[PDB]
Amino acid sequence: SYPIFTVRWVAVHTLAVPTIFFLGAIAAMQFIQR
Amino acid sequence: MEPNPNRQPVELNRTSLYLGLLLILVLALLFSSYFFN
Amino acid sequence: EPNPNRQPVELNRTSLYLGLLLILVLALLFSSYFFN
Amino acid sequence: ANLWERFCNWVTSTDNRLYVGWFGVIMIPTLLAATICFVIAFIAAPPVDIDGIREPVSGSLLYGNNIITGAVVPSSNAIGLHFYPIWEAASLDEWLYNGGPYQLIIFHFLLGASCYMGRQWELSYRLGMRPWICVAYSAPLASAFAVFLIYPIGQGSFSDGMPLGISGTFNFMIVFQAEHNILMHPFHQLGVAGVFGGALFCAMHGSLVTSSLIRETTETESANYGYKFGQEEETYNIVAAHGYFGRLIFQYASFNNSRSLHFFLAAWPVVGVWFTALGISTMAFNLNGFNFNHSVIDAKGNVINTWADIINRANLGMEVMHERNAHNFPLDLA
Amino acid sequence: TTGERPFSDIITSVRYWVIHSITIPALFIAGWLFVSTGLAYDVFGTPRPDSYYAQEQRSIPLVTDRFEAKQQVETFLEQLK
Amino acid sequence: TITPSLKGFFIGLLSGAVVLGLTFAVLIAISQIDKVQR
Amino acid sequence: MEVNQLGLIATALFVLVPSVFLIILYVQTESQ
Amino acid sequence: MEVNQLGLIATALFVLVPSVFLIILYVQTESQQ
Amino acid sequence: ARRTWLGDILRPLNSEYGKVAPGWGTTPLMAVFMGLFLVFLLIILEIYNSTLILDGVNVSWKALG
Amino acid sequence: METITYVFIFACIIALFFFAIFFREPPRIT
Amino acid sequence: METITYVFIFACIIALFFFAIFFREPPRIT
Amino acid sequence: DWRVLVVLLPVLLAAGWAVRNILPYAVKQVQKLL
Amino acid sequence: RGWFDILDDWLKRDRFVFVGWSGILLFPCAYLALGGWLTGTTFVTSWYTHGLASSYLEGCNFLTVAVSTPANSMGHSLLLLWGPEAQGDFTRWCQLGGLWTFIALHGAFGLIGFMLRQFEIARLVGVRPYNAIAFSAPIAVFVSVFLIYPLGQSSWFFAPSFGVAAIFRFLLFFQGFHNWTLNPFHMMGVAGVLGGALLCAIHGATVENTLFQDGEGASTFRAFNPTQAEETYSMVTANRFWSQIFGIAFSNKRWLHFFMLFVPVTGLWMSAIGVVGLALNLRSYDFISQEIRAAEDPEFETFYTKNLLLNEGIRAWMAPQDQPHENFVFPEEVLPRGNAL
Amino acid sequence: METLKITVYIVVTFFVLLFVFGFLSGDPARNPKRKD
Amino acid sequence: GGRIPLWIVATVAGMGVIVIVGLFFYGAYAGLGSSL
Ligand code: CLA
Ligand code: CLA
Ligand code: CLA
Ligand SMILES: C=Cc1c(C)c2cc3nc(c4c5[nH]c(cc6nc(cc1[nH]2)C(C)=C6CC)c(C)c5C(=O)[C@@H]4C(=O)OC)[C@@H](CCC(=O)OC/C=C(\C)CCC[C@H](C)CCC[C@H](C)CCCC(C)C)[C@@H]3C
Ligand SMILES: CC(C)=CCC/C(C)=C/CC/C(C)=C/CC/C(C)=C/CC/C(C)=C/CC/C(C)=C/CC/C(C)=C/CC/C(C)=C/CC/C(C)=C/CC1=CC(=O)C(C)=C(C)C1=O
Ligand SMILES: CCCCCCCCCCCCCCCC(=O)OC[C@H](COP(=O)(O)OC[C@@H](O)CO)OC(=O)CCCCCCCCCCCCCCC
Ligand SMILES: CCCCCCCCCCCCCCCC(=O)OC[C@H](COP(=O)(O)OC[C@@H](O)CO)OC(=O)CCCCCCCCCCCCCCC
Ligand SMILES: CC1=C(/C=C/C(C)=C/C=C/C(C)=C/C=C/C=C(C)/C=C/C=C(C)/C=C/C2=C(C)CCCC2(C)C)C(C)(C)CCC1
Ligand code: OEY
Ligand SMILES: [Cl-]
Ligand SMILES: [Cl-]
Repeated sequence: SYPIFTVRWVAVHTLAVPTIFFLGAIAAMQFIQR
Repeated sequence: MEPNPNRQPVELNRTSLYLGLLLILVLALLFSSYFFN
Repeated sequence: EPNPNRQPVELNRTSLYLGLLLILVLALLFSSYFFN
Repeated sequence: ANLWERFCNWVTSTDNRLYVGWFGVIMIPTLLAATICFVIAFIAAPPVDIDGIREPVSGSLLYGNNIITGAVVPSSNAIGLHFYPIWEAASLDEWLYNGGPYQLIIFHFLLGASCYMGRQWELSYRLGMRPWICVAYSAPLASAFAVFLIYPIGQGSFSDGMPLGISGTFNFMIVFQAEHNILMHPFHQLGVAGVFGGALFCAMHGSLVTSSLIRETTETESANYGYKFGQEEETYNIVAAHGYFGRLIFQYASFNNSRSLHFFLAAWPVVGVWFTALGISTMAFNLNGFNFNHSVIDAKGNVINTWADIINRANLGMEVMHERNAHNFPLDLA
Repeated sequence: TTGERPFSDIITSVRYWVIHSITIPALFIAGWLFVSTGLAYDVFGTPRPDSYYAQEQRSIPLVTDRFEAKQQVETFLEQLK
Repeated sequence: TITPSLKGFFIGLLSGAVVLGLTFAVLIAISQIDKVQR
Repeated sequence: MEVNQLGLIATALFVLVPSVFLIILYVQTESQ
Repeated sequence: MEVNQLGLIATALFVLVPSVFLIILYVQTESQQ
Repeated sequence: ARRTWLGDILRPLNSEYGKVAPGWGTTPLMAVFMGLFLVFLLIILEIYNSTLILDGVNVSWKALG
Repeated sequence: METITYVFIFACIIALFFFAIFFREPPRIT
Repeated sequence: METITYVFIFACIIALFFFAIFFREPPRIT
Repeated sequence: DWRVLVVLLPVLLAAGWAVRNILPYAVKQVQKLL
Repeated sequence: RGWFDILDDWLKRDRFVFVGWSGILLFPCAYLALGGWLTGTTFVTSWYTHGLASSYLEGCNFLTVAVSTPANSMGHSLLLLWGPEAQGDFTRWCQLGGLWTFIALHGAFGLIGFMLRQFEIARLVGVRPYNAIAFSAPIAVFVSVFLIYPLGQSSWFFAPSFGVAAIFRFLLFFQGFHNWTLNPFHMMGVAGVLGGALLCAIHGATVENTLFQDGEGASTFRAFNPTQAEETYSMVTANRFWSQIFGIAFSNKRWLHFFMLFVPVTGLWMSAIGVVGLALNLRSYDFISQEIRAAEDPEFETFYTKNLLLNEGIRAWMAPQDQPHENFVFPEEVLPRGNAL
Repeated sequence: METLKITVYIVVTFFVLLFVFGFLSGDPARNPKRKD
Repeated sequence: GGRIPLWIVATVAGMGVIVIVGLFFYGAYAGLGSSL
C-alpha cells in the first residue's frame, strides 16, 4: 500500500522528462557539422 | 500623575564597545580616502 | 587582588548645565579668533 | 629546575596569555620584522622602479597616496628572482629605489605565517584537542604563497608578485586576467564556488541556529544572554532546525548530525580555496584558462562571436595597456 | 516517513525498469529528432551554419527598432532567400 | 481607440485569468477528495 | 570672507570634546 | 595634495560622534553593577 | 489617567479597540477592489513602459504641447 | 561656514537655557 | 593633514587591539 | 509540419507503454480515495 | 469548514516536498525561470540582439552558452510575448530577447515565493524567521543587479546576460567602465563574502577539533545524537585555544551564530547599494586629488593611475563588439596601446 | 652593511637553533594526557 | 520490490553518464564549436 501518483511523482517528472529529452537533443548536436 | 512605568535601563557591555569602536574606526579608515578625494 | 583606592565619580545635572554653558560660551567667544 | 628545561617550560606553557611555542619562537620575530617594515614603508617609502625601466611608482602616503592607492611596491624587474637583502645594496637609498622592502616583508611574513599554522597544530596538542584546525588555515596560507612566491618563481620576477596595497591588488588581478584568462579557468571557478558557497553556508547555519534558539530570555533583553559560557546543554533545538530546513527543501537534503554539518562547513570553503590557490600556482606555469577564441565559425568560415570572444576583447585591452613602456618586442611571454 | 514510496525501493523494482526502459529512450530519441529533423531551428528562429550572413555580407543583422523589430528580422531573413 | 496593444493587453489579461483559475479549480478539487481526517 | 578653515575644526572640537566629557560623567552618575 | 578641505571635519566627526555615543552607553552600564 | 476636555470629546473614537465583524465579513469585496486596482496599476505601468499604446496618448515630453 | 557655526553655538545655548529652567534638578527641602 | 588622519586612525585601531586582548571581559564558566 | 509527429511519436508510445503497465495499480489508488 | 480552509489543509500537508500557499507563486515561477534558461541555453541564439552565438545548438559549450539580454533598441520593454514587439510570435519573441525578461521577471517572483516559503514553513514549525530574513541579501543583489542597474541605464541590454562567460564579461565591463573595484560598497561586500567564507571554515574546523569523545570509534560522526541535550564540542576548550592563538575568541554561542548570519548578509546588502549607484553611472571612478597632481606632474605614478590606463584599454578594445548598436568604428591609429603590444 | 649582515646571520641562527633544540627536548611528552 | 540490486543500478547509471558526458567532450573537438 503506497500511492503511485503523488505531488512527489509530479515534481520528479516535471524535471526528469524534459532533462532526458534535452539530453537527446544535445546528443544529436555533437554530430552537427558546418 | 505617576512616574512613567515604561522606562527601561540601557546596556552596552565592554565587548560590544570594542566591536562598535572597531566598526567605526575601520569604516573611517575605509571612507576617509573618499572624503578627502 | 582588587585595588582598594578606587572611588566612584559624580557629576550632577546642575554641574552639567553649568559646564555646558561654560564650554558653549567659551566657544562663542573664541571662535571669531579661531576663524580670524 | 635546570635553566634550559625552565625555558622550555615557559615556551610551551599553556598559561601564557598568548601561547608562544617553538613555532612561536620563529613567528614572533619574523612577523614583527615584516609588520614594522610594512608600516614604515607604507607611510614613508620613496618611489620604487617595479618594472625595472627606471619609472618609479609612488606607493606611500607621504608621497601622495591615500589608504586606497598606497602600497609597498614589488621589487625591480631588474632583480628578477635574485635575493636582495639590505646588505647587498650599496646603500639604503639604492635598496629603497629598487624595492628592497617588499622582499624583506614578504619573506618574513611567509615564514611567520607558516609558523602561525604550525603554532595552531602545537597548542592543539598542548590542550588535548584534535589537530586539524591548522589544515583549515593552510587554504588561506597556500593562497598567500601563490601570489607572493609561486607566481613570481614561474614568471621569474617578484616584480610580478602581488603588490601590498589595495589598488596594487587590483592591478595584479587585472593583469592576471589578461595574461591567463583566470575567469575561464576552472580552479578559479571552484574558488568562487568555495567563497560564494562559504558565505551562503555561513549565513544558512547562523540563521538556522539563530532561528531555533530556545527561549531563555524576555523581549527586553538580548537573546544572547540565554547562553552562559561553559553550560553543558546545547542552546538551540537542532531537530527544530532540521524540521524547518528539511521542509524548506526536502528531508534528506538537511543535516540531522551536527558533526557532519560542521565538517561540511569546514571542508567546502577549504577545498574551494585550495583549488583557487592551486589555480594561481599553476597559471604561474602558464597553464591558462580555457581558450574558445573563434571556436564558433559558420559554413563559410566567418567567425561567429560568443561571449568568450567579447571577454577576449576586454583581455586584449588590458594586455596592450599594462606596463605600457616595458615591452620592446611583440609578445609578452612573461 | 511522509508515506510516499521510498526511492530506493522504486528504482530496484522490476515494474519500474519495465516502464522506464521504454520511456527514457523514447524521450532521448524524441529530443534527438527535434534536432535531427531541423525542427529546433525553425521553432526557435536559430540560424543554421549557413544562414548567419548572406554570402558576401559581413554585417550583423542587428535589431535596431523597438516596434518595427519583427519586420526587421523578417527583412534580414529574406536578404538570405 | 482600440489598438493592437490594447487587444494584446486583454489577451494577456484573459490568459493570466485562465491560468490562475484553472490552477485554483484543480487545487480546490484535490483538496476536497483528499482531506485530512481529525 | 577669507577665514582660517582650520577654525571650523578647532571650534568644533573645542565644543565637542569637553562637552562629551561632561555628558559621559553625568549619565554614569544618573545610572548609579 | 589638492584634497577636499572638508574631508578632515567629515572624518573627525564620522569617528567622534558614533564613538562618543558607545562610550557614553558603556560607562553608564558599568556604574550599575 | 488624566481627563481633559479634548480627551472627553475624542473619547468614542478610541473606544472600540478589538471589535471585529464576524467571520470573513467584507473580505470578498476587498478582493474585488484589490483585483481592480492591480489591473489599473498594470495599465498605468504598461502605458509608461510603452507596451500599452493608446490613441492620443503620446508618452513623451512632446505631450506638453 | 563661519556664520553657520556662530549661529549653531548660539542656538545650542538657547536650548541649554530651556532645559536648565524647565528640566532642572528640582530643589527640595530635606 | 590627510596623512596625519590616516595614520591616526590606524594608530587608534592598534591601541584598540591592545585593550580588546589584554583588557577583555574575561570569559567565566557556567 | 511532419517533423512534429516524428518528434512526438516516441513520447506517445512511452506514455502509451507506461499507461498500460501501471493502469491496474493506478485504479487501486483512486478507489482508496473514497 | 469552508473551501478556503480545506485548501489550506491540503496545501499544508506534510509531504516529501511541502507545497504551502507560497508554493502557488514559487513553483511555477521557479520552474519557468529555470526552464527558460535551459531552453534558451540549449536552442536560442543572440545573433539579432548581440551578434553572438549563445546556445549548444549553435556550437557553444557550458561556459559560453547564455540567455542574452534584449537588443538595446528595446529599451526597458517588458517584452511580453503578446506585446507590441513580438506580437504573439513565439519565434521572433525568442529572437528579440523575450526569454531574458521571461527569466528575470519569473525569477523575481520565484525569489519572492521562496522567501514566502521560508516565512510559511517557519510559522508552521514554530521557529524564528531568521532564515527568511537572511535571504533578503540574495534578493537585494538580484534586484539591484538584474533590475535596478539596467533600469537606470539605456536598456536591458546592459544588464547581465544569464550565462557563465556572459557574467565574466559583466565583471570586466564593470571594471573598465565603472572602476567597480575602487568602490567602497563593493569592498564592504568583498569583506562580507570573504569574511563569511572564513567564518564558515573556522567555525566548522573548530567544532570538528574540540569534539568530546562520545564514542569508541575513530569516525567521530557516529557519536552524535540529534536529540542529545549535551553540546557535542567544548566551547571552553575552543575559547581558550583561540584566545591564546588569536588573542580574542567567542564565548557566546548565540552571538557567534548571529554574527555568522550578520557578516555575509550585510556584505551583500552593502554591494547592492553600490550597484544602485552604478545604475546612474554614480561611480567611485576617480580620486580628484590624484588626477590634478598627475596632470601637472608627469613623474607621479601610482597603482591608481596604472589601473585607469587598463580601464581605458578595456573600454576602447571591447566597446565596438560589446555595444554593436553604437556602430563604433575605431580605426587602428586611435586605439590606446603601450609600446610593442 | 657587513656589520648588519653578520648581525642578521647571528640572530637567525640563534632562533633557528632554539627551534631545533626546543623540539628535540622531548616535545611529544609535553601534552596533557600521555607522556613519553 | 527490490529485485535489481542497487549496486547494479548505480554502475549502469554511472556508465550512462560517463557515456553522454564523454560524447559532449568528443563534440568539443568535432563539428560545431571545434574552431575548424
Ligand atoms: C564575483 C566575482 C569574483 C569572485 C567571487 C572572486 C573570488 C576570488 N578570486 Mg577572483 N577575480 C575576479 C572576480 C571574482 N573573484 C575578477 C573579475 C578577476 C579578474 C580581474 C579576478 C582575478 C583573480 C586573481 C588574479 C586572483 C583571484 C582570487 C580570488 C579568490 C580571493 C580570495 C582568496 O584568495 O582567499 C584566500 C586568502 C587569502 C589570500 C588571505 C591569506 C591571509 C594570510 C594567511 C594572513 C593575513 C594576515 C593579515 C596580513 C593581518 C591580519 C591580522 C590583523 C591583526 C590585522 C577568490 C576565490 C585570488 C586567488 O585565487 O588567490 C589564491 C587571486 O590571486 N581572482
Ligand atoms: C502563477 C504564477 C505566475 C506568475 C506570477 C507569472 C507572472 C508572469 N508571467 Mg508567467 N506563466 C505562468 C505562471 C505565472 N506567470 C504559467 C503557469 C504559464 C504557463 C502557461 C506562464 C506563461 C507565461 C508566458 C508565456 C509569459 C508569462 C509572462 C509573465 C509576466 C506577465 C504576466 C502578465 O502580464 O499578467 C497579465 C495578466 C494578469 C496579471 C491576470 C490578472 C487576473 C485578474 C485578477 C482576473 C481577470 C479576469 C478576467 C479578465 C474576467 C473574465 C473575462 C470575461 C471574458 C468573462 C509575469 C512576470 C510573460 C513574460 O514573462 O513576459 C516576458 C510571458 O510572455 N508567463
Ligand atoms: C575577491 C574577489 C571578489 C569577491 C569576493 C567579490 C564578491 C562580490 N562581488 Mg565582486 N568583482 C570582483 C571581485 C570580487 N567580488 C572583481 C575583481 C570585479 C571586477 C570589477 C568584480 C565585479 C563584480 C560585479 C560586476 C558584481 C560583483 C558582485 C559581487 C557580489 C556578489 C554577491 C553574490 O552572491 O551574487 C550572486 C547572486 C545572487 C546572490 C542573486 C540571487 C541568486 C539566486 C538565489 C539564485 C538561485 C539559483 C537557482 C536555484 C538556480 C540554480 C541552478 C542553475 C545554476 C542551473 C559579492 C559581494 C555583484 C554585486 O556587487 O551585487 C550587488 C555584481 O553585480 N562583483
Ligand atoms: C551565485 C551565488 C549564489 C547562488 C547560486 C545561490 C543559490 C541559492 N541560495 C539559496 C538560498 C540561500 N542563499 C542564502 C545566502 C547567500 N547566497 C549567496 C549566493 C548564492 N546563492 C550568498 C553569497 C549568500 C550569503 C548571504 C541564504 C540565507 C539562503 C537560503 O536560505 C536558500 C537555501 O535554501 O539555501 C540552502 C537557494 C535558494 C533556492 C531558490 O530560490 O530556489 C527557487 C528558485 C528560484 C526562485 C529561481 C530563481 C531564478 C534566478 C533568480 C534567475 C534564473 C537563474 C538561471 C536559471 C541560472 C543562470 C546561471 C547562469 C547565470 C550561470 C539557492 C540554492
Ligand atoms: C600604516 C598604515 C596606515 C596602514 C595601512 C594598512 C592598510 C592598507 C589598511 C587598510 C585597511 C582597510 C581600510 C580595510 C578595509 C576593510 C573593509 C572593507 C572593512 C569591511 C567594512 C564592513 C563593515 C563590511 C561589511 C561586511 C562585514 C560586516 C564584514 C565583517 C568581516 C569580519 C569581521 C569577519 C570575521 C573575521 C574573523 C577573523 C573572525 C575570527 C572569529 C574567531 C575569533 C573565531 C574563532 C572561534 C571559532 C569557533 O567556532 C568557536 C566556537 C570559538 C570559541 C572561537 O573563538
Ligand atoms: C549536502 C547536504 C546533505 C548531505 C547528505 C547527508 C544529509 C542526511 C539527510 C537526513 C538524515 C539521513 C537520511 C539518510 C538517507 C539519505 O541521506 O538520503 C538518501 C535518500 C533516499 O531516500 P528514500 O526515501 O529513497 O530512502 C530512505 C533512506 O533514508 C534509506 O537510507 O535520497 C533521497 O531523498 C532521494 C531524493 C532526491 C531526489 C528528489 C528530486 C525531486 C526534488 C524536486 C523538489 C525540488 C526541491 C524543493 C524546491 C524548493
Ligand atoms: C601573536 C599575534 C596574534 C595576532 C594579534 C592580532 C590582534 C588583533 C585581533 C582583534 C582585536 C580586535 C577585535 C575587537 C572586538 C572584540 O573584542 O571582540 C570580542 C568578541 C568576544 O565575543 P563573545 O562571544 O565573548 O561576546 C559576545 C557577547 O559576549 C557580547 O555581546 O569577539 C567576537 O565577537 C569575535 C568576532 C570578532 C572578530 C573581529 C576581528 C576582526 C579584527 C580584524 C580587523 C582588522 C582591520 C584592521 C585594519 C587596519
Ligand atoms: C521557456 C518556456 C516555457 C517553458 C519551458 C520549460 C519549463 C522547459 C523546461 C526545460 C527543462 C526542465 C530542461 C532540462 C534540461 C536538462 C539538462 C540539459 C541537463 C543536463 C545536465 C547534465 C549534462 C549533467 C551532467 C553532469 C555533469 C556534466 C557533471 C556532474 C554530474 C552530472 C551528471 C550532473 C513555456 C512552455 C511555458 C512557454 C514559454 C517559454
Ligand atoms: O604581465 Mn605582462 O607579462 Ca607578467 O611581465 Mn610581461 O608584462 Mn610585465 O611585469 Mn609585471 O606584467
Ligand atoms: Cl600595469
Ligand atoms: Cl620585451
